[PDB]
Amino acid sequence: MEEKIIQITAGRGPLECQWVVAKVLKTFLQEATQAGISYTILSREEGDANLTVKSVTLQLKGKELASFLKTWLGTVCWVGKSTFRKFHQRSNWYIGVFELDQLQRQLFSERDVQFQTTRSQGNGGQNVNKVNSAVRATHLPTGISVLAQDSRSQLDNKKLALARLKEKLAEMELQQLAEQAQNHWNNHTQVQRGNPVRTFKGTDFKST
Amino acid sequence: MIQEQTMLNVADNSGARRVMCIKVLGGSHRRYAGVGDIIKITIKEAIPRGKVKKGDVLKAVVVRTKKGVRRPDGSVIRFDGNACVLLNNNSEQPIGTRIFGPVTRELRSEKFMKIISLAPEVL
Amino acid sequence: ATVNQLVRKPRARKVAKSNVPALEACPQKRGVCTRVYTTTPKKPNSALRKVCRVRLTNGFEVTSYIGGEGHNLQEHSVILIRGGRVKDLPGVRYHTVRGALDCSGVKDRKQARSKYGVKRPKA
RNA sequence: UACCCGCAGAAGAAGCACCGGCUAACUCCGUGCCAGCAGCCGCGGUAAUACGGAGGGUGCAAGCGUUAAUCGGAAUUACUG
RNA sequence: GAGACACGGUCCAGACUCCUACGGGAGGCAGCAGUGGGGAAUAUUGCACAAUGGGCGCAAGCCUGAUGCAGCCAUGCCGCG
Ligand SMILES: [Mg+2]
Ligand SMILES: [Mg+2]
Ligand SMILES: [Mg+2]
Ligand SMILES: [Mg+2]
Ligand SMILES: [Mg+2]
Ligand SMILES: [Mg+2]
Ligand SMILES: [Mg+2]
Ligand SMILES: [Mg+2]
Ligand SMILES: [Mg+2]
Ligand SMILES: [Mg+2]
Ligand SMILES: [Mg+2]
Ligand SMILES: [Mg+2]
Ligand SMILES: [Mg+2]
Ligand SMILES: [Mg+2]
Ligand SMILES: [Mg+2]
Ligand SMILES: [Mg+2]
Ligand SMILES: [Mg+2]
Ligand SMILES: [Mg+2]
Ligand SMILES: [Mg+2]
Ligand SMILES: [Mg+2]
Ligand SMILES: [Mg+2]
Ligand SMILES: [Mg+2]
Ligand SMILES: [Mg+2]
Ligand SMILES: [Mg+2]
Repeated sequence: MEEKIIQITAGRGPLECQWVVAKVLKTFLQEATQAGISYTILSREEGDANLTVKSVTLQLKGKELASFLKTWLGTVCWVGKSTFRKFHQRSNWYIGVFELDQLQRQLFSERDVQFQTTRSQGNGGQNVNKVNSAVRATHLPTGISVLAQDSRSQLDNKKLALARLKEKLAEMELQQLAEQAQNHWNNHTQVQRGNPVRTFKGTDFKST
Repeated sequence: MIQEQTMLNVADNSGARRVMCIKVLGGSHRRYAGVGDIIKITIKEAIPRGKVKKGDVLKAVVVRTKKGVRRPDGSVIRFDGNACVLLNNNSEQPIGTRIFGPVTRELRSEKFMKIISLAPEVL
Repeated sequence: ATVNQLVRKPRARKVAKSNVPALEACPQKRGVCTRVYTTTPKKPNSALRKVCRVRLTNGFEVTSYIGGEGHNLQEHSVILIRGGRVKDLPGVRYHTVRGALDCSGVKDRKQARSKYGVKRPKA
C-alpha cells in the first residue's frame, strides 16, 4: 500500500486553463475510482470565474500506483477555442500534474528529553545561590534547550520546562510545512507548455 | 623534546612550510615526542599552490630535533632545528615525493623505509 | 574640423566588438553540457525551444541552441558551438553543430542535409 | 623520374546549396502559434511558395554555412569628402 | 679566439628526469623524422650528398636531417576530373 500526493495546477494561465483544470480533475477522479484507488480532497482553491479552479491537491491511496500515475504525470493539453473570448486564436491550453513530497511527522518521545539541575543565576540572594530548581530540558536529536526558573518548586519548574519544550518544538514542526509549501509554490511556475502526454479535443472531451 | 605549541619546520615538498604540534600520541599525559614518533599537527602557513592548505589538521612524523638522539656507544647527534615529514591522517604514509636534509637510522623500520630511501643522506 | 584642430588631435576611429565573444579568437571554445532544458520564446512567437548550458574552459559559462527535430543529449557531456544568433530566445548566441563531440544527426531528414549533419541517405 | 609511345572502356568519378522580398528561381501533399526559427523585414494559431517531404527552378562544385578576420559598400571620424 | 658571454664548447647556482656499493655521477629536439599532451585544427621514427653552398679541410671525405627531395593531406591558390 503506497501513499502518493499529487498536485494539479493551471500554471500561470488564464480562465481557459482554470476550466481545463476543473475538467481534468473530474476525469482524473473518475478514472482513479474506476482503477480502484481511494482519495481525499486537501485543497480546492477557486479561480476567478464560475466553474474555474486554480489548483487542487489529491491524496492517493491504493496499490499499483506507479503504473496508473505514469500515464498522467507531465503536461496535459486541451485543444479547443476559448469560451470566454469568442474571437481569440490560441487553441492549445496546457496544465501540469506533479508528484509532491511529505514529511515524517511524529508525536513528541519524552524519552528523548534530558534534565540538568543547576543554580539559578540571579544577582543574588544566598538561598537562590543554593537552589537547583533551574531545570533544563534538552532535546537530544535537535539540540534545542529551554530553561524554566519561574517557580521555586522544582516539580513545577520541570513541568514548565517540558511544556515550553513542547511549545518550542511545535514551532520547528510548524516552520517545515511553510518550508515545503515554498517548494509546492514553484510548481505553479514550473509548468512547461508543450510535449503533451494527454490530449482532449472539443467539448466531447475524448482522450488521446 | 617536542610538545604542544612547538613550532616545526617541514622537511618535504608537500607544500607546507611551518606546522605547530597540537598532540603527542601514544599514551596518557605524554609530554615529549622524539625522533621517530608520530604527532598531530596543524598547518600555519604554506605556499600558494600545494597539496595542503593552511589551517588543516593532519598527522606528521618527527625526523630532526635540536635535542638530539643518543647512540649505544654513548654519542649524540644534534641538529640546528626541528623538522618533520607530513603523513596521511588515515594511512600514515608520506604525502610528498621528495625529502630535504639528512635523517637518522631511528627511522629504519617497516613504516618509514620510503622516507629512508628518499632521504638524500642518512646519518 | 579645421586643419589646426585636426593636427592637434586627429580623427578618432570607432572601436567595434564582436557578438560571439566567448569563442576567444577560436571558431570554437570547449565546454561541458552542464544542464539541458527547454524555454519559451517571447512575443510574438510561441513554441518550445531546445537549448543546453555549457561551461567554458577559462571559468565562464554560455548557452547554446539545438536545431533540427529530435535531440539525444544529456548532462555530463562535452560539446562545441559554431556561431549564429537567435534573438527572440534572449541570451542565445551559438548553435550546436549536429555532431560536435556529443551529438548526432537529424533523424530521417532528406534535403538540406549539410546544415543538419545528416549522413548521406544512399540508395 | 617530368616527359614521349601502345591496351581497354564512358567506364573507375555528379554532387551541393538556396529559394515571400532584398536576390535568380514557387506548386502540391501532410501538420495546425504544435512540429519547426533567420541576415533583416518577419512566416506557422485550418486553407502555408517562409515548416517537413515531394517536386521545381536557380546558381555553383573539391566545396558550402560559422567564426578567428579584414576591407568595402559607410560621405557612418568626412585632408580628398 | 677575431668574434655573444655563448644551441649541440666550459664553470657555478636552480627546477625536472635518470644510474648508483650511498661515497658519487649523467642530460637538455625552438636541427630532420618521431612520441605523449594541448587543441577546433596541420604530414612519415623515408632517402641521395648526386647537385647547392653554409662548414671544415690542398683535397678526397663528410655534419648535411638546410638542400635535392620524397610519402601524406581539399590547406591557400592555381590549372586538371
Ligand atoms: Mg459574437
Ligand atoms: Mg544587591
Ligand atoms: Mg538557600
Ligand atoms: Mg533549411
Ligand atoms: Mg528567403
Ligand atoms: Mg529572390
Ligand atoms: Mg525554419
Ligand atoms: Mg489561427
Ligand atoms: Mg499547409
Ligand atoms: Mg580549383
Ligand atoms: Mg569595415
Ligand atoms: Mg572610409
Ligand atoms: Mg681563433
Ligand atoms: Mg649571440
Ligand atoms: Mg655560443
Ligand atoms: Mg658540472
Ligand atoms: Mg638540440
Ligand atoms: Mg634525442
Ligand atoms: Mg617539435
Ligand atoms: Mg601533441
Ligand atoms: Mg586532443
Ligand atoms: Mg601516423
Ligand atoms: Mg654533402
Ligand atoms: Mg587544393
